[PDB]
Amino acid sequence: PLHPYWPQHLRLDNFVPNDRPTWHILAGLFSVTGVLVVTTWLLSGRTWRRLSLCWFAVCGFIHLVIEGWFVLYYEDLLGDQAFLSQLWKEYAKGDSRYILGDNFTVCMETITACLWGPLSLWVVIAFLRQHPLRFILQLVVSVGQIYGDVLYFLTEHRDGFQHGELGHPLYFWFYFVFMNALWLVLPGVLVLDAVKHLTHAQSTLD
Amino acid sequence: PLHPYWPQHLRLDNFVPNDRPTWHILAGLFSVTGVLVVTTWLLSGRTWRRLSLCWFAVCGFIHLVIEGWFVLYYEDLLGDQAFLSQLWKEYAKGDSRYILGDNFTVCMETITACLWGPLSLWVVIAFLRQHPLRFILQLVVSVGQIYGDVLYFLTEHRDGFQHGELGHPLYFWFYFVFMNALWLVLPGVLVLDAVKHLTHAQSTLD
Ligand SMILES: CCN(CC)CCO[C@H]1CC[C@@]2(C)C(=CC[C@@H]3[C@@H]2CC[C@]2(C)C(=O)CC[C@@H]32)C1
Ligand SMILES: CCN(CC)CCO[C@H]1CC[C@@]2(C)C(=CC[C@@H]3[C@@H]2CC[C@]2(C)C(=O)CC[C@@H]32)C1
Repeated sequence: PLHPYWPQHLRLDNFVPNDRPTWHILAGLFSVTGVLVVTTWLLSGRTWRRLSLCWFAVCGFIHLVIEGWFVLYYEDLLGDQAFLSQLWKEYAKGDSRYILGDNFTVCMETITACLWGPLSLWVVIAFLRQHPLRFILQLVVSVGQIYGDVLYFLTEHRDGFQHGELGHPLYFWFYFVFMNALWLVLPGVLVLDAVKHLTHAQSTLD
Repeated sequence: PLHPYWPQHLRLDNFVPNDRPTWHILAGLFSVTGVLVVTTWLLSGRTWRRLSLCWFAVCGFIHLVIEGWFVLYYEDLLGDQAFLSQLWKEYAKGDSRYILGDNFTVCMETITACLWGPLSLWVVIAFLRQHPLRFILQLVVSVGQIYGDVLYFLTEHRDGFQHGELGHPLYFWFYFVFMNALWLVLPGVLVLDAVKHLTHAQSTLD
């Protein structure tokens, strides 16, 4: 095959295999995410909700930098761009169609980068002073994430999983199903959390 | 041309124009919506927030009946079905591609039928103080509606408004821009409402 993307009849000109190996991307992401998690842990310290703050920092980073990189630089598809573009080519080696610049993928991603990145960072920043809007922002960001991800799954399901090889453990099960299921489940828990707290605050008013 | 739908290269066999004229559909929906608004006003009696309740009842009605009708019967869309199917063909004469059964559109519509419809009825029920959840549900539903509508507009914009004639007063400006813009403007205002109240309720933390 000329390319690993599973709709193998795709004739992808301007396609260049990336010079940096995947372990480069893994090391870079692990290090940067560790730095963010540690720094946010310290800022929160100076119990679980501090972990949620670290989660929101990671989310803001992913939405703003990575997904923003996708929204800005499709369809470039040349590994001469940073390990962000190399990362996107690897994930597109996974199930989803991040090479074609699909209308929905670009639109959904632009919304999450422009809004949920900034709003997640606002969740963590304004959470450090226990501000009334905090549970509202946590709920809004988690609803937007759950909604975008549900549309993501629904669209690729009705498309018959055309994009990306089916059943594959790494590319389909870990990349497509698991991580996205994280953005389904974890903000779901956060939704339940924020709802319980906002309900308690609302019940007091009499 | 054999059909009025504007991607004029569309070769739509199995297309049958419905025998009922557009005034049939417009009168039917206008009357049923009047019935709903009046009955909901009476139920609220038994100021502005009562109008918001009537709005949410109308929203639940549209999401459940009309958009679920589309979600179930977006495949055949032959006017030999009730004035709902002809209603969808009439709207599809406008910009959007509700005849092709676009992969993205149905998915989005499914969500609004399955979630924002029932949740709107829960909003109107819970507003008579049956639960603190009334404002939370209002915020969740309005955020979801705004997200669906923004994705709708963005997706049709990147497509260059291919679907549906540009500039057309009735089909583009009234159907596509104006009506949908309601689900842009009104729930946005409603979000502000809940925020003002929810922030004040969260202000209770002392
Ligand atoms: C969050 C938005 N959702 C839809 C809502 C789209 C998915 O966003 C992806 C963003 C990149 C990233 C983290 C993904 C999982 C596996 C990672 C991949 C980055 C590159 C990695 C590190 C490798 O070299 C092997 C494992 C790969 C998730
Ligand atoms: C919020 C969801 N958004 C997508 C994000 C889709 C909006 O749902 C559509 C539901 C049918 C309806 C109301 C539409 C505009 C013009 C209406 C049309 C129905 C038939 C009408 C009444 C006529 O006979 C003349 C005016 C026509 C809006």
